[PDB]
Amino acid sequence: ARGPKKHLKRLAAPSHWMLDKLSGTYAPRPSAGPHKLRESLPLVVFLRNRLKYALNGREVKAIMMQQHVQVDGKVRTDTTYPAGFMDVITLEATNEHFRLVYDVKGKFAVHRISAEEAAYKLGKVKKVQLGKKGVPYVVTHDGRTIRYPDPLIRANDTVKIDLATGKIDDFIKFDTGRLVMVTGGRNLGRVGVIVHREKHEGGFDLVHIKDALENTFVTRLSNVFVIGTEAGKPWVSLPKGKGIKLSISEERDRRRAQQ
Amino acid sequence: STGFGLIYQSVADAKRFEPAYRLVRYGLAEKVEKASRQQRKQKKNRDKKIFGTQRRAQKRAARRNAD
Amino acid sequence: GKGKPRGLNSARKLRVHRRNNRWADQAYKARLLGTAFKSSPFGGSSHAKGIVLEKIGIESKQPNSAIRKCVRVQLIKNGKKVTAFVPNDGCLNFVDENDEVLLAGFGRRGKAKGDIPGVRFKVVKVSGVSLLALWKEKKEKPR
Amino acid sequence: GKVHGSLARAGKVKSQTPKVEKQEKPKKPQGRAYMRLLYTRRFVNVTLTNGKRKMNPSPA
Amino acid sequence: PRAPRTYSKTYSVPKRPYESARLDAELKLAGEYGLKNKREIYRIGFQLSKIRRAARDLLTRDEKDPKRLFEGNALIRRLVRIGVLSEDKMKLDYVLALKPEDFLERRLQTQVFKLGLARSIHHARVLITQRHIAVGKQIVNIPSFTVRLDSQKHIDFAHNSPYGGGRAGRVKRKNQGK
RNA sequence: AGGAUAGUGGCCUACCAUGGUUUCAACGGGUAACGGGGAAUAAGGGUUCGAUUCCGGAGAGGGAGCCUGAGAAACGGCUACCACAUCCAAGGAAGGCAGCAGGCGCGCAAAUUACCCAAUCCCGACACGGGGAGGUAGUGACAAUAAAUAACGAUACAGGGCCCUUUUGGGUCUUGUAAUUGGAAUGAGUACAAUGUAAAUACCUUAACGAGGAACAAUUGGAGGGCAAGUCUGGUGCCAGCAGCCGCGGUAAUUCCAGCUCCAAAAGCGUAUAUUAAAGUUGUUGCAGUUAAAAAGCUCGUAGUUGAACCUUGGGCUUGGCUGG
Ligand SMILES: [Mg+2]
Ligand SMILES: [Mg+2]
Ligand SMILES: [Mg+2]
Ligand SMILES: [Mg+2]
Ligand SMILES: [Mg+2]
Ligand SMILES: [Mg+2]
Ligand SMILES: [Mg+2]
Ligand SMILES: [Mg+2]
Ligand SMILES: [Mg+2]
Ligand SMILES: [Mg+2]
Ligand SMILES: [Mg+2]
Ligand SMILES: [Mg+2]
Ligand SMILES: [Mg+2]
Ligand SMILES: [Mg+2]
Ligand SMILES: [Mg+2]
Ligand SMILES: [Mg+2]
Ligand SMILES: [Mg+2]
Ligand SMILES: [Mg+2]
Ligand SMILES: [Mg+2]
Ligand SMILES: [Mg+2]
Ligand SMILES: [Mg+2]
Ligand SMILES: [Mg+2]
Ligand SMILES: [Mg+2]
Ligand SMILES: [Mg+2]
Ligand SMILES: [Mg+2]
Ligand SMILES: [Mg+2]
Ligand SMILES: [Mg+2]
Ligand SMILES: [Mg+2]
Ligand SMILES: [Mg+2]
Ligand SMILES: [Mg+2]
Ligand SMILES: [Mg+2]
Ligand SMILES: [Mg+2]
Ligand SMILES: [Mg+2]
Ligand SMILES: [Mg+2]
Ligand SMILES: [Mg+2]
Ligand SMILES: [Mg+2]
Ligand SMILES: [Mg+2]
Ligand SMILES: [Mg+2]
Ligand SMILES: [Mg+2]
Ligand SMILES: [Mg+2]
Ligand SMILES: [Mg+2]
Ligand SMILES: [Mg+2]
Ligand SMILES: [Mg+2]
Ligand SMILES: [Mg+2]
Ligand SMILES: [Mg+2]
Ligand SMILES: [Mg+2]
Ligand SMILES: [Mg+2]
Ligand SMILES: [Mg+2]
Ligand SMILES: [Mg+2]
Ligand SMILES: [Mg+2]
Ligand SMILES: [Mg+2]
Ligand SMILES: [Mg+2]
Ligand SMILES: [Mg+2]
Ligand SMILES: [Mg+2]
Ligand SMILES: [Mg+2]
Repeated sequence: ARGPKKHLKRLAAPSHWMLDKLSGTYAPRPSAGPHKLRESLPLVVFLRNRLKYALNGREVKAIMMQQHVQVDGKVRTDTTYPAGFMDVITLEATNEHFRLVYDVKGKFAVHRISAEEAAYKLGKVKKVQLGKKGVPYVVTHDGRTIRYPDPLIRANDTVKIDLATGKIDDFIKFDTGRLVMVTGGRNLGRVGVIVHREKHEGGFDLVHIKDALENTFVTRLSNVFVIGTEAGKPWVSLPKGKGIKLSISEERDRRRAQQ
Repeated sequence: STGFGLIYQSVADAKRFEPAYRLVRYGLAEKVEKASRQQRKQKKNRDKKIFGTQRRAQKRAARRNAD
Repeated sequence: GKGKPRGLNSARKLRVHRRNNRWADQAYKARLLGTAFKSSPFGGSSHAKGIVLEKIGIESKQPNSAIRKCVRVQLIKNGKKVTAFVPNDGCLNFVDENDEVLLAGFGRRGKAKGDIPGVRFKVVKVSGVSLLALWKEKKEKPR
Repeated sequence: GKVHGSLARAGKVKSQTPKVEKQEKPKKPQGRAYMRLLYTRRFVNVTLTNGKRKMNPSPA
Repeated sequence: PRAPRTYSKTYSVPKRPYESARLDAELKLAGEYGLKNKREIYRIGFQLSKIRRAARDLLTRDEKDPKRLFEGNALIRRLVRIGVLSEDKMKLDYVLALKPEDFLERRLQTQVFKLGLARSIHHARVLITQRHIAVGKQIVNIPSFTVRLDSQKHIDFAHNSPYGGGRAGRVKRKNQGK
């Protein structure tokens, strides 16, 4: 079509943004960045639709041009910057630190974290290979390139990013029993431990995951993010609900008792 | 009635982070006076037919019309 | 065995046979042959404008005896000539030669109705004014 | 078939029908009121004739 | 362009236009509830016709089925909430037994007349249309407003109505002011 | 094997083989054919539609060829040809609304040459500029939602309802009639004003004004049957006309033209065309084939469809979750 698209129709935007139909014709097209278009969250949605700090798109640009917003310890002024999973958003004017972790309903939760936890991040290792001059490097899920990793680190593992120097503190090998959040598919946002990894050469490997309520579901390996060394030991604070999916009848019962 | 309200820490802060039309409502600013959109667009497209300074363009146009 | 195949793998024979046999439905033939597009004076449209050629009058069918008062109209869109009935007591006097009339079908969907032979259309408007409005003196003919 | 005929008699009956003006009668109620009028006329003051019920009895 | 806005029809006409049994039943039913036209009867029949269809689908499912339990109880609760269904008939078999008079009982027009604020049902509609009746602290001028059980006790004259402690109306002010 | 391409590849060249598709329908033709998400109708199974709010594709009068660039065979870029077509001082020069609005033409068929970047977003060197993208209003009975056109009394007069009662005569409370009588209530409209908005309009609130024939006056179709509602009155007299169909009209026409009355739906109602159900009249569910339409004159026969029965059963032992009670 003669070139890259630059617009996003409101109806064609990702459903987890939870945008309304009648507010306009178009939706914010996420910029190119560390995270994929379908799996990202532009900062205009976060500051206006989620936090409701800004009343409109003019105000979110005013906020970021005064250098208030930091992502992963660096000031960002791109209103459509594609923030994604495990990214840290810092607003020192409001003294708030956020981490983008999926909630069990499939959306990006408003998950506040402590300043101590905001000093690092996790990244899923996509590939390990040799660069120029024979220097090995690791590519994380957010496009980071870390040189000289621990030689035991392999793909599908999770590394702990120092997030100020970009180096690797330590890692978690991908194996049975590791704590996992699902980052894709209809089981998105659920948290459980690996029960069984089913290999299919030339196809898609499948992972069997057990919920804390001993509910079992299957999802693709590309949707698997290792977040802990064992059950009940996540390396970051989990959002409210702890990633356990309840049926609608259970949710209705819980809502009846709460109110 | 139900509405929306903003209170700034100072008048200086308010004048910086407010839309122009609200300041005109409160008398803190004067409505900027500009020509209509048709006139601004027609003038922009008229200037597109001139390469260089307007003084050079009209002097050269004047020379052609020996009148 | 009811004279038709019943095997689980005989869908092609069943699909073709039904496809072949819907051609016996004359309603189906007209939809796919496009007979309204090709043969109908209106070309498949509900209405059509035209110019009045002459006031003539058609003798009714037995056992009735009357003069059905029609006009000869040449359609603007394709130049074809059709006969159009002028309904109501005395509405022929509202229609003059070389007037612009809006036509519509008689409602029998291409067949003649009643004792009127060979007429499948009726006059709706003349000179851009509804014939019903003229008949009930709601409006006057622009002339 | 054979098609022709004199056009002189067009509008004969309607032209010679004697014009009669409408009596300036009271307006009928509109909307909800008209449904109220019809309901009573058919279920409250029944005008039946020992099993012979007519909406528009001609005078006879 | 902008996303389309959804809309749908809220009624359906009968298949046979002329039938004395249906015409007489409707007029008898319209006269009882002071309805403006037959469309207000078609509307109740339309939404009741689709309530039965929903109930039939759940009744074909096995008992203790998750969809039947969740949506069946919610539909019953909703019908109980507006007072159409009695508290002792929450079985989804009495739902099929519902009748249009159950729905017409819960209209604002029916309750105003049945609460004694009006002499007749036709007085109720004009009181509602003329901004005299308020539910809670909100003026409601829609006769078809379906009264909930908890809203039933709060039907009274508007606080600014001539009949409910407000000022005198337009006509009275013209006479007593001369 | 090479060339070319960003790259695979008969994509092209040289040389060499004779292969490739097809009754399981190739190839060709038509399409009143852009595909899909979807739309109408729908017991089930289905039938019809999808130019059109989103996605993908294609095009910018018709072809073809290119420059720049990461990205275009771009057309609000260029080059050339074809058809239209503009100015000209006659030497020359300049075009592309299937962008917004608008005009002509075409037609049964579709709105303003309006305001603005305030919202939604996009672009740029960018907190600032630009955006007929987009939003606002105008026209707008495309469709859709709710919903006015009156309500309540008082007297009169009638009947029922009861009661004082044997009926009689009344007391009296529920209906119907009132050119037969009131005082209340309100928004359609208008309007100070505030709200609304970028600014307005409108909406929403709301002073004052704003309803008796409440002329602030509901219409569209019908009244033989189908099909609900006239054997009323006048006119015509196989004429005029009505009539989807059956039928009506020749001197009291239940059908025409009218008046009265009545019926149906109502801010909507009628007409034409298409389509869906009704249609078990396309039938897989689920038609028919002696005589209503319909077994090839008779055998053979390829593809197609369809093809007899039969191979670990029974028994025993423990074993968890559920569900009467
Ligand atoms: Mg990246
Ligand atoms: Mg980053
Ligand atoms: Mg300039
Ligand atoms: Mg310039
Ligand atoms: Mg058909
Ligand atoms: Mg001829
Ligand atoms: Mg015309
Ligand atoms: Mg009836
Ligand atoms: Mg090669
Ligand atoms: Mg190649
Ligand atoms: Mg199609
Ligand atoms: Mg086409
Ligand atoms: Mg489509
Ligand atoms: Mg389409
Ligand atoms: Mg077309
Ligand atoms: Mg459309
Ligand atoms: Mg498109
Ligand atoms: Mg063109
Ligand atoms: Mg460029
Ligand atoms: Mg193109
Ligand atoms: Mg373009
Ligand atoms: Mg081009
Ligand atoms: Mg253009
Ligand atoms: Mg245009
Ligand atoms: Mg139109
Ligand atoms: Mg126009
Ligand atoms: Mg803008
Ligand atoms: Mg526009
Ligand atoms: Mg608007
Ligand atoms: Mg009116
Ligand atoms: Mg007004
Ligand atoms: Mg006004
Ligand atoms: Mg203002
Ligand atoms: Mg009428
Ligand atoms: Mg009839
Ligand atoms: Mg009848
Ligand atoms: Mg009779
Ligand atoms: Mg019929
Ligand atoms: Mg006579
Ligand atoms: Mg007579
Ligand atoms: Mg007569
Ligand atoms: Mg009769
Ligand atoms: Mg008739
Ligand atoms: Mg008549
Ligand atoms: Mg009605
Ligand atoms: Mg069917
Ligand atoms: Mg059926
Ligand atoms: Mg049949
Ligand atoms: Mg048959
Ligand atoms: Mg048969
Ligand atoms: Mg048959
Ligand atoms: Mg025979
Ligand atoms: Mg034989
Ligand atoms: Mg023969
Ligand atoms: Mg076998």
